[PDB]
This record gives sequence, structure tokens and C-alpha cells, in this order.
Amino acid sequence: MLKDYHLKEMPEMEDEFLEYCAKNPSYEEAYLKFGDKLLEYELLGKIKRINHIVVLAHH
Repeated sequence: MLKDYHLKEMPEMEDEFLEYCAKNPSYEEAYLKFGDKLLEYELLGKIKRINHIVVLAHH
């Protein structure tokens, strides 16, 4: 609609992470860029890691 500037709200972005995880190679970059987001989602069951890199776990 209107022209927005630099002003943006940052509540908690997480679907950004969840679609970035489709870049399975270098899962380490998707961890370290975000932070503890990859750790918790791995322990949860949105993603998993077991092989060498991350796999998606759409349940």
C-alpha cells in the first residue's frame, strides 16, 4: 500500500528460517546467521540433523 522506509518491527521471524533451511548444504550457515533458532528447531522436530547436514522434517 503505502511507502515504508527503514522502519520495521522485529517480533520474531522464524518462517524466514524455515524456508532457508531448504538450503540443506552448509546447515552451519543457517545456524550461525540466525542463532539458537536451528538448535531448538532441531531438538523440536521442524528440522532434524543426523547425516552431515540438515534435513527438513515436515510433520
